[PDB]
Amino acid sequence: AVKYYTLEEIQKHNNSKSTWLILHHKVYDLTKFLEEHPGGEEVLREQAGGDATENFEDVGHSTDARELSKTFIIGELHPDDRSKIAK
Ligand code: HEM
Ligand SMILES: [Ca+2]
Ligand SMILES: [Ca+2]
Repeated sequence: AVKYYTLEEIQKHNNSKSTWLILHHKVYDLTKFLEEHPGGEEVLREQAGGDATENFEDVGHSTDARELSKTFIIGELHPDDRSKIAK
């Protein structure tokens, strides 16, 4: 039962009212979480509305962090956009 969002739509969620990003083709709503994120707000704000896979993977987030991330998944990138965005 995967819920899809287009890249066009995701790009709209780029601000303090609603911040989404993409990690490995999934869509995360970090609007609230970014106020708590141990890595700070601005790394996430810079990524809002787009893919942040590379950045996320480079840090070496802990297994508890990676598990926490799953709680913010709201859907996945629409199939029509999956050539634009690397998994
Ligand atoms: C939903 C996704 C995310 C969650 C739940 C999350 C969670 C956390 C947590 C709990 C830590 C503390 C260390 C650890 O446990 O690994 C952390 C640190 C960090 N995160 Fe994230 N993170 C997320 C996304 C990101 C993204 C997308 C970026 C980059 C654009 C990022 C950059 C950082 C950095 C730079 C730090 C290390 C801060 C330091 O101690 O210097 N995080 N994150
Ligand atoms: Ca805070
Ligand atoms: Ca703030």
